[PDB]
Amino acid sequence: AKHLKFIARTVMVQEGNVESAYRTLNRILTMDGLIEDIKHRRYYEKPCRRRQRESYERCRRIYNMEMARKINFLMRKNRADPWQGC
Amino acid sequence: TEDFIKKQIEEFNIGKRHLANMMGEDPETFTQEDIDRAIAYLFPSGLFEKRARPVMKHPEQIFPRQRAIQWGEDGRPFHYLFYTGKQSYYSLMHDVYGMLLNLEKHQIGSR
Repeated sequence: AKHLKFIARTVMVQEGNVESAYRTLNRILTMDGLIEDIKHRRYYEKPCRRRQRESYERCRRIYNMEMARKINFLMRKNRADPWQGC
Repeated sequence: TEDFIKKQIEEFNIGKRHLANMMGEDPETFTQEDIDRAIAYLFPSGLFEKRARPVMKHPEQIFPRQRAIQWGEDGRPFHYLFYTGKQSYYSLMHDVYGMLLNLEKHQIGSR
């Protein structure tokens, strides 16, 4: 309200591909967490539910990051079997 | 067992001579085809399954290939891959792998 307009969350379309512009804007909002924040703020998430969801998301992120680390670590071992037959 | 199969072969030779005598043909030039024809004549069976019909074949063709005992009197097995439980298969695999190693070092008709 008290800020200048058309600076925040504004993207400029390149060569007229408004679809690309909207994809870029959507990526920006998603990465900044605005889309998820709006979806969650539609209805009031009581503090206990909010805490449980935050804890669940933290555990999910820890597990996913560790599993991704394991996958990237073992990806090299997807080579062709060197000792085939024996 | 081997002695059993040997006795069966002796029985088969004697019976083949007897069947040749029965049919009047020459015992010497009596072939397996002749034996099959003679048996089919003497013991006519209309059973559809050919295996269920009377058969007088060589004991080699009749009895299944029995694997010989795989160790000696001292108890020591014969093949160094015996304890794999699949000594023949793994011997074949080992030989193929050796050939492949040698090949790697140096360098619509069948199914």
